[PDB]
Amino acid sequence: IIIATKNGKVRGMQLTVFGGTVTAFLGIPYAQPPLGRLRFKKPQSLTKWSDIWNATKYANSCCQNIDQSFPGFHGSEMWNPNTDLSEDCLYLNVWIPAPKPKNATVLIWIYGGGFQTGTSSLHVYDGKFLARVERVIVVSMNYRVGALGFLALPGNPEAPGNMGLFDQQLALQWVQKNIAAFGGNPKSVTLFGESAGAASVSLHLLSPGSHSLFTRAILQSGSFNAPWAVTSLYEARNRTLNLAKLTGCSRENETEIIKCLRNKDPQEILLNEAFVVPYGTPLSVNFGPTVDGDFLTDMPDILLELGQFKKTQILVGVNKDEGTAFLVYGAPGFSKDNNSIITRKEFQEGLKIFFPGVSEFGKESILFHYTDWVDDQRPENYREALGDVVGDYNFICPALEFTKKFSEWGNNAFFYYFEHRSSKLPWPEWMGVMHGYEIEFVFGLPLERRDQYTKAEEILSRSIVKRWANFAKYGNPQETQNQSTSWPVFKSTEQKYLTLNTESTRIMTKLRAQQCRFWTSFFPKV
Ligand SMILES: *[C@@H]1O[C@H](CO[C@@H]2O[C@@H](C)[C@@H](O)[C@@H](O)[C@@H]2O)[C@@H](O[C@@H]2O[C@H](CO)[C@@H](O)[C@H](O)[C@H]2NC(C)=O)[C@H](O)[C@H]1NC(C)=O
Ligand SMILES: *[C@@H]1O[C@H](CO[C@@H]2O[C@@H](C)[C@@H](O)[C@@H](O)[C@@H]2O)[C@@H](O[C@@H]2O[C@H](CO)[C@@H](O)[C@H](O)[C@H]2NC(C)=O)[C@H](O)[C@H]1NC(C)=O
Ligand SMILES: *[C@@H]1O[C@H](CO[C@@H]2O[C@@H](C)[C@@H](O)[C@@H](O)[C@@H]2O)[C@@H](O[C@@H]2O[C@H](CO)[C@@H](O)[C@H](O)[C@H]2NC(C)=O)[C@H](O)[C@H]1NC(C)=O
Ligand SMILES: C#CCN1CC[C@@H](CN(CCOC)C(=O)c2ccc3ccccc3c2)C1
Ligand SMILES: *[C@@H]1O[C@H](CO[C@@H]2O[C@@H](C)[C@@H](O)[C@@H](O)[C@@H]2O)[C@@H](O)[C@H](O)[C@H]1NC(C)=O
Ligand SMILES: *[C@@H]1O[C@H](CO)[C@@H](O)[C@H](O)[C@H]1NC(C)=O
Ligand SMILES: *[C@@H]1O[C@H](CO)[C@@H](O)[C@H](O)[C@H]1NC(C)=O
Ligand SMILES: [Cl-]
Repeated sequence: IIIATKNGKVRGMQLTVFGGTVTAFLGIPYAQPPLGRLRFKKPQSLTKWSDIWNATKYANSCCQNIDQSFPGFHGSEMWNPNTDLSEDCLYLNVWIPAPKPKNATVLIWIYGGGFQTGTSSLHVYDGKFLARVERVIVVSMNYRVGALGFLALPGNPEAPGNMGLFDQQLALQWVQKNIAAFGGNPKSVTLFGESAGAASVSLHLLSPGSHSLFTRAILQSGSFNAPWAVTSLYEARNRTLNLAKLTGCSRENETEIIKCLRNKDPQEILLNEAFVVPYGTPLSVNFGPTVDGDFLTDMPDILLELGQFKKTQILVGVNKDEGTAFLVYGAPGFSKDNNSIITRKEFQEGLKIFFPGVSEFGKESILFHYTDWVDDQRPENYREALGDVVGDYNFICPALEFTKKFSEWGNNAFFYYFEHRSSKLPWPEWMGVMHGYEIEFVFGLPLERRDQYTKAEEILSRSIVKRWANFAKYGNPQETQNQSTSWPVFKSTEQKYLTLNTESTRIMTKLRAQQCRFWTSFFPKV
C-alpha cells in the first residue's frame, strides 16, 4: 500500500487488529534532520524525494537521558525509548483504518516526558486500536526534548527556544498538507497529549501559528500553567550559560557559544543537562518551553487570563494519584518495594526535596494545610499527604485552574477525574492511580483480550475510547448508546466533572476545592 504525499511516495504496512486491518505508516520524515549547523534551530522544510520511502518501522527517538532508577523494572522501563536515540528523529506515524476512510477525523498524539524524555513509538502510544475501533486516523510525532529541543537564547535564531514545540507544529502542518491523501479530514484534527504532551497541547491553544492547524484539544494530566511547564527568561538564560560553562563553551558572543555547543557530541550535552540547576527535584524541567516571542508571544498565564487563545472545545482531566510516582525518585522513606509509611519528620524532609527553593514559612504552610487529620493515628497519613501535595501542586490544581479560565471565555469544556488503578499496574498498590496510567485506557490496550486486563477494564477502555472519539469528531464526549452517564460541561460556577472508573461513573462538583484554593490563591505569593 503506497500513498503519494506532497514530498514523495511512502509505503506502509498492513496490521491485523481484532479480526480486521489497520494500515500503519511508521516513521515518515517531516523535517530536515536537525543535524550539524541545524542543531538548536527551528526545524527546516523537507527536501522532496522521488523514491518510495519505506515507512514500515518506528524511526529513531530523539536524544535524551534514560530513566535508570529501576533497571529491569517494567514500571519505569515501559517509558524509556524503544528505538535508537539520534538527533535524526523528526519523524511521525500514521495509523489509518482499513478499508481506507473517506474523511476521517484525525487524532494527533503528543507524548509527555517532562520535555526531557519521551518518544512516539512507546507501546502504550500504539494508535492501531483507535484506528481499528473508531475509524479515526491517529498521528504521532517525535519532537526534540531537553536542551536539544528547548535551549533558549531569546531572539537569537541559532537557539531561539521552543524548537521542540516548533517540531510539533511542523508536524501539525504536515497533517494539514498531507492527511487528505490518507483519507483524513484536515478540518477535523484533535490534539491530545499527556503530561508535558498535555502542556504542549495547551500551548498550541495559545500559539497563533498553530491556530489553523487543529480543531480541538484534549489535555491529560498537564497544562502550561503547571509550575514545571514553562521556564522563565531568567532561568533559561542562567541554564544556557551554565550548560556553556559545564561544556567549556562559555564565550561572550552568544552566537559563538551556540557554534561551540554544535561541535559537542550529543552525549556530552546530555550529561551536563542535569546540573544546570543547583537544586533539582524529581519534577525538574531543566530545558522546557520559554516565552520566545515566536511560538509564544507573552507569558502564557497572561494570555490565559485575558482570553488570548484559540476558541474551541477542550477535554481536560487528571488522575486520582498524580503525585505518587515522583515520591520514589528521591523522597526519604519512600520505596516502590514497601508500603512507604513515613513519619512527620520524613514528610518535612520530603517537602525540602520537592520545594528546595521555598522558604521555611512556605514549607510550613504546606505542612499546615495538608496535615490537619481526622484520625491522627492513621500510620499512612503522611505518606498520602505527600503524594497529594505533589499531585495537587504540579497537576490537579493547574489543570482545574486552566479549565476554569478557559471556559470563562464561552467554550464548552469537559473535565474528568480518572480513578481506576490498572489491574496490570507494575508499581505497588499504595501508589494508587498513577500519573500516566490512564494512557493505556485511552489508546484501547484493554480492548485486546489476549492481554491480562479484566472485563471491567475492557468495558472502561471501550467507553473512554468512544468518549474521546466522540469529542474529537463532534466536540462532545458522550457515550450515547449504552445508558451512560451524560458528561456535563464544566462551568466556572458549578464546576461539574465526570469520574472514570470501572464501578460507578459519577457526576461530581468542585474537585479538590479546599486544596486548590491553597495552591492557586495562597502559595504563589510565598
Ligand atoms: C470532509 O469534510 C469536510 C467538513 O468537515 C466538517 O466540518 C468542519 C468545519 C469540522 O467541524 C469537522 O469536524 C467536520 O467533520 C468538507 O469540507 C468542505 O470542503 C469544501 C471543499 O474544500 C468546502 O467548500 C466546504 O466549505 C467545506 N465544508 C465545511 C468547511 O464545513 C470536505 O469537503 C470533506 N472532504 C472529503 C474529501 O470528503
Ligand atoms: C545561576 O547559576 C549559578 C551558577 O551555577 C553553578 O554553576 C553551574 C555550571 C552548575 O554546576 C550549577 O550546579 C552551579 O551551582 C548559581 O550559583 C550557584 O548557586 C549555588 C547554590 O545556590 C552555590 O552553592 C554556588 O556556589 C553558586 N555558584 C556561583 C558561581 O554563584 C545560581 O544559583 C543560579 N541561579 C539560580 C536562580 O538558580
Ligand atoms: C522502605 O524502604 C525504604 C528504602 O530502603 C531501601 O529499600 C528497601 C525496600 C530495602 O531494600 C532497604 O535495604 C533499602 O535501603 C526505607 O528507607 C530506609 O530506611 C533505612 C533504615 O535503616 C534508612 O537508614 C535509610 O536512609 C532509608 N532509605 C531512604 C530514606 O532512602 C524505609 O524505611 C522502608 N519503609 C518500610 C515501612 O519498610
Ligand atoms: C524525573 C523523574 C521521574 N519521574 C517520576 C515519574 C515518572 C514520570 N514520567 C514517566 C512518564 O509518565 C507519564 C516522566 O516522564 C516525567 C519526568 C519528569 C517530569 C517533570 C515534570 C512533570 C512531569 C514529568 C514527567 C518519571
Ligand atoms: C523498500 O521496500 C521495498 C519493498 O519491501 C519488500 O517488498 C514488500 C512487498 C514486502 O514484502 C516488504 O516486507 C519487503 O521488504 C524494497 O524492495 C526496497 O528495497 C526498500 N527500500 C529500501 C530498503 O531502501
Ligand atoms: C558574533 O558572531 C557572529 C557570527 O560570526 C557575527 O555575525 C556577530 O556580529 C558577532 N557579534 C559581535 C558582537 O561580535
Ligand atoms: C455497548 O454495549 C454492547 C453490549 O451490549 C457492546 O457490544 C458495545 O460495544 C458497547 N459500546 C460501547 C461504546 O461501550
Ligand atoms: Cl487557604
